[PDB]
Amino acid sequence: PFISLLQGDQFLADTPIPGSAVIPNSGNLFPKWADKLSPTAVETWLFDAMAEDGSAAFTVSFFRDGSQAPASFRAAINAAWSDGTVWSQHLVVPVSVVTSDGPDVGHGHVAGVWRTERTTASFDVAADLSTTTVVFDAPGRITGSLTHRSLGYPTLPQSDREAEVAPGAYWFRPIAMANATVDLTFHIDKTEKRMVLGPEQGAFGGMDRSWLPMVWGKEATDALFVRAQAGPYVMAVMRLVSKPHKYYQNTVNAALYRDGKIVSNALRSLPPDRRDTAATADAVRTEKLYDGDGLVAKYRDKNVGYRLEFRSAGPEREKWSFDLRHHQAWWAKPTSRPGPDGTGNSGFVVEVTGGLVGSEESVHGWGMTGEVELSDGH
Ligand SMILES: C/C=C(\C)[C@H]1C=C[C@H]2C[C@@H](C)C[C@@H](C)[C@@H]2[C@H]1/C(O)=C1\C(=O)N[C@@H](C[C@](C)(O)C(=O)O)C1=O
Repeated sequence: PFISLLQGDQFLADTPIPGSAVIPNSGNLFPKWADKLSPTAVETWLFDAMAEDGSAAFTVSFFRDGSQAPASFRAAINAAWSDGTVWSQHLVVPVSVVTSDGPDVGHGHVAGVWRTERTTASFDVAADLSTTTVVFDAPGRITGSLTHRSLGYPTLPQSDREAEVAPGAYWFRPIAMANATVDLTFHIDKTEKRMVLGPEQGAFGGMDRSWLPMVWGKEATDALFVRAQAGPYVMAVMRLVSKPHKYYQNTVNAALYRDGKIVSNALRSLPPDRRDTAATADAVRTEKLYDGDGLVAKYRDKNVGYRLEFRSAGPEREKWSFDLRHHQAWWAKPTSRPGPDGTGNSGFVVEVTGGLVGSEESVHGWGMTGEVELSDGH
């Protein structure tokens, strides 16, 4: 069994060391810093779920973050209920272990455990990526499980370029789209609250995988996470805008599906003020929305949502445009000291409208966005 076990107080490398390479056509779920963790690296395993009607949403990111040592191991959890309740906590643990069962380190049954030597948070992913299980055992905070049943959407990167969300930085989706179940109990500051999404309620989610050998905050001014479903469309986005020292490089790893077929493999992020028909490659344009309905974000950008315009370089030259409008404020935290330069990290449940450009299509759905703002820097 391949084992990456990070524990104690000597798990950090002395210098930034390289991580292992991208494995083509793989979830890449086994850690890229297997034995020692680079002090500037971050590895992320993300699992989420939301109700098909936006009545509930849940996301957890399992982190190994070298830069925030000693507290490098963390399951960051966010939960939202349609009645307005939100719940956000980190489970900071001293042990993070990931194992992959089988001879092939890129295609084995993976189990991750963020745990004390009481807090247990664990994930389990089938070797064929068909299913996941996430289990929380954190008495007095969160207990229960999340599961994914993959819908089998094409998703895996076939090359280093397809795994990138920016040069040398990786974010992609080992499971693009899954039927999600949730059966969780949260302790609200002693009161308990349930979140239950059964296997036939149309709740959906995915599994995202990321790793970076550099601290990403020093490289970006903007990060946008999206997962949304509207009618036949499923869309997932990780878009980065760099710092001004790289001239606001616009990068993305995104995908649009229609009835489970990938219709935009969007590894190109377009200038937000374009709305043209050029398409030499599949692409997505992310544009902050300020007009119309939607809760206004609180920090640097007072946006009511985001427009996502996907383009296909396929022969039909289709474009799809969706408006993702802030429906429920999920989380909101500063990413800098307050004031005129202040920035933030905001999560929303979004209402989704739109469809194929040039058609009568007008679909309706729900999703989540994570909208991160970072300082422009000296
Ligand atoms: C929901 C997903 C995101 C908000 C990601 C957004 C952009 C990513 C950039 C990428 C390169 C690294 C990765 C770690 C970031 C990810 C990130 O910033 C996360 C994430 O995965 N979970 C949250 C955790 C959160 C809200 O900050 C918290 O609960 O404290 C969070 O802020």
